[PDB]
Amino acid sequence: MGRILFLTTFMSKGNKVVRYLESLHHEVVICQEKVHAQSANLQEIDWIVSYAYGYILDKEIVSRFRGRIINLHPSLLPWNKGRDPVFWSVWDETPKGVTIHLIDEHVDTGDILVQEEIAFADEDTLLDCYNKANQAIEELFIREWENIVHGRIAPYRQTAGGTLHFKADRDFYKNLNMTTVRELLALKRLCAEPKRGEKPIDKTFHQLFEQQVEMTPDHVAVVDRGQSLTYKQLNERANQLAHHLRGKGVKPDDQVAIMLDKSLDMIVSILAVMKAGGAYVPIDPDYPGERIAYMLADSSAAILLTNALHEEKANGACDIIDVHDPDSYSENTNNLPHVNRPDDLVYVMYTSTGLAKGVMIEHHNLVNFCEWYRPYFGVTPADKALVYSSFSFDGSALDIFTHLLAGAALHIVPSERKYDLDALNDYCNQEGITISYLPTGAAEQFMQMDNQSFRVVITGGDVLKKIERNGTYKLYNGYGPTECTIMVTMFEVDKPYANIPIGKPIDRTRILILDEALALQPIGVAGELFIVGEGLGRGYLNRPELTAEKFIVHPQTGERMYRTGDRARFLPDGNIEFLGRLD
Repeated sequence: MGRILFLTTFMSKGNKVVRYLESLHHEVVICQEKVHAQSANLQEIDWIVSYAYGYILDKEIVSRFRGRIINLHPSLLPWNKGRDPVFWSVWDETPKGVTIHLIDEHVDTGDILVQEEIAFADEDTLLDCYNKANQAIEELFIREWENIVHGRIAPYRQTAGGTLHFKADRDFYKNLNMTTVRELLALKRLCAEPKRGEKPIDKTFHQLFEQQVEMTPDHVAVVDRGQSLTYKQLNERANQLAHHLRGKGVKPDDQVAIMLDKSLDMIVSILAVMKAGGAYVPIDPDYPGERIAYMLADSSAAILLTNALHEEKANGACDIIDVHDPDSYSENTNNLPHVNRPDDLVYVMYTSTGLAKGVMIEHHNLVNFCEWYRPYFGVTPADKALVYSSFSFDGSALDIFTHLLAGAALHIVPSERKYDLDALNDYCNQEGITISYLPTGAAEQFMQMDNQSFRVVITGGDVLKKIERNGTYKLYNGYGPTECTIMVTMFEVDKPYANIPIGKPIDRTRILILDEALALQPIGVAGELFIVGEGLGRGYLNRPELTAEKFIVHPQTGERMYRTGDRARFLPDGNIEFLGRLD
């Protein structure tokens, strides 16, 4: 009756479509390559029927066969034009269906001939959906072919709108072919881009702190032994030192070294550097003199805040400001004119397998963590927290910065009870300490101590393993590198686990579990843990090449991501599970 040209690249040679047409006594020429006008495949052809044909017909051919080029596209056009339609129908959660339509001079925009809705089960695999879709459209073609031949169908233009996808848009999702609709949509909710509406963080830390001072000015801010400062007292003293700092030339993104033991002078010095404009570089004086000399060298710090006691450990490296010389403090107690942006440096902390690298953290990094910490743990001015961790580690940033913006009171931990945790337990029961973060090592020990003051304890760092504790406080396990600011995930330990999970992401952060090719892994599959979002800092100071290696631009998405080097996987309940290092 007529010679039909069947164009396809993915479909086999014996589809129900081809065999049905042959049963109607049509010679079906099958071709799986791009063709031109001269092609012997176009000689004495009556109808062209395309079905998953991965090439574009020349405009010369579309005109000669106008009204005689039929296409089988397993989507509900205009939804999911282009490649991998069924997959994007599930992922983008569009209306699902199959369409037989005419061919325009563009991609799958020609007028429709016939169309019908299809349904995918929540348990079908995307391969199952691919097969159910192709079967449905093939049966439809067989049903409606006679109406198409005799030209009795009235073609209607496609609804406005839709979506379009190209061949490479699925590269990032290449490992998801055998996942279930359920499993796939869950992966979307966990790893999909942020929804519209969000705005950039617009506050620095000392902005939010100066705010908290005006709301609880007479509340206790920090306590060391018998002495204490209020928020107003702390703020005014920090201002007095900040004025002197900015006078000696401190400016945004400038580094200012602080070498002090835990004390009131430390909190004053930290806030003073911030309020002055710069970022503080903490140096624990108990470090070997070699690391100290190196930290001052790598850091561009021209100024060092320190005692007369530790003054000499610097060997005249920088202009020293004695925190005990009344000349280092101005008369002015007012808050300084703001000159900082959320993307300015707030602090620089080092980590060391090789040399120590200066991790740069910006205000917006710190602000995000604190603003998540307050409501997550329900912190209120009624609370009291320990300043336990060394102020050269990011754990101190948790102790100091989070609780200061909640209006709580900080309690300095001196040397005598840093390691003696039974004596520390007594201090907590006396002063009524309510919340604090202890590294995994020290947290496991405190479980043996009989405690009644704590309401929350947070741990992280090494692998948590012990859980049984005497007190009646909630235990929280968290995880995160100093490169992405303190922590990025948090778990409330409720029951014992052989492998305690590290929890779900905090505000404005996502965690992606990728393969070696940086492609998504289905939920439950192990892979390298990548961090994305507000937590990511600026990178390593004076290590641009190393920064590029660890702070990557993703090949497909193009989002900035941090390569942790850690092995993990998502559990069915959304909590992340640590699975050791990669090497």
